[PDB]
Amino acid sequence: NSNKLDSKHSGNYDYWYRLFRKSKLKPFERDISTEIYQAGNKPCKGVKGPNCYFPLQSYGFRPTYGVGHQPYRVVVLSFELLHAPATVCGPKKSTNLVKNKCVNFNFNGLTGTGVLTKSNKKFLPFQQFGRDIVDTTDAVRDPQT
Amino acid sequence: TTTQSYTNSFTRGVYYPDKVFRSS
Amino acid sequence: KNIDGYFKIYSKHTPIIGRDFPQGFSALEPLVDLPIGINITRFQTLLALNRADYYVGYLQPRTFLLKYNENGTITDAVDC
Ligand SMILES: *[C@@H]1O[C@H](CO)[C@@H](O)[C@H](O)[C@H]1NC(C)=O
Ligand SMILES: *[C@@H]1O[C@H](CO)[C@@H](O)[C@H](O)[C@H]1NC(C)=O
Ligand SMILES: *[C@@H]1O[C@H](CO)[C@@H](O)[C@H](O)[C@H]1NC(C)=O
Repeated sequence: NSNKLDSKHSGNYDYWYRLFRKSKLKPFERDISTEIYQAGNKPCKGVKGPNCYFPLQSYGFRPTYGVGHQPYRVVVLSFELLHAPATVCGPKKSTNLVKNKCVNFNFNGLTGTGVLTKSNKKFLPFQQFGRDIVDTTDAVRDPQT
Repeated sequence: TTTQSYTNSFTRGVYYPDKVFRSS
Repeated sequence: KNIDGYFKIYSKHTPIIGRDFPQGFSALEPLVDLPIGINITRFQTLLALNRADYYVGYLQPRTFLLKYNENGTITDAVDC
């Protein structure tokens, strides 16, 4: 509910909304247009009152209405959870290290078990993982250290 | 303009397939 | 390369020797990786302004053996 930013003294008629459209609205469609709705058979766009109505009306907001008339602030989120290269993801949580101890590690999605400690490798800057001759994960670079 | 000369690549154009450290 | 999108670029800068295209081994290191995911069938180059280059090759899926240095770099590779 936003009754502070959309309400001041002496009223406010800033917002607009359309009760009159030629048809229904297709999914995710914007129809910003000022076309007077036809009534009967008149092509009237000069007549303003009867049988020729403006397509959009106002959302005149004041600090004193009922709850059903308050200027609610609505934000809708649409996601695309399909087979596609992921771009936006959640806040993955990081933790401590605790070296020289058997610890379950989940390094940047590489999950396993073992004991981790300092090394004297020669990792190149682009390098992220480590392995051996038999292709088993040997060394991992700390993503936050 | 440009020329369409043909040469031999010899041994060249080798990149790291992955980012996994390997030694010996 | 554009394998499953995920555009790949690898670069390496060598000051070269008296010749132009050498034989001495030179590894190629990645720089960036981002999901382009668009059709890529044509390729063109851009030039500069001013008042023996652009050697272009193509890749095929082959099997390779690479000798990894003790430091992790690449010292010698052999085609199969
Ligand atoms: C990780 O981010 C924190 C928060 O800004 C910063 O203090 C720290 O130096 C960063 N470390 C690395 C390795 O980026
Ligand atoms: C490829 O180059 C080698 C020698 O540089 C030779 O096989 C021939 O000149 C070229 N092959 C062509 C142009 O089909
Ligand atoms: C473009 O790529 C898509 C999949 O990435 C493929 O289905 C389509 O046939 C391609 N169109 C071309 C190569 O003209």
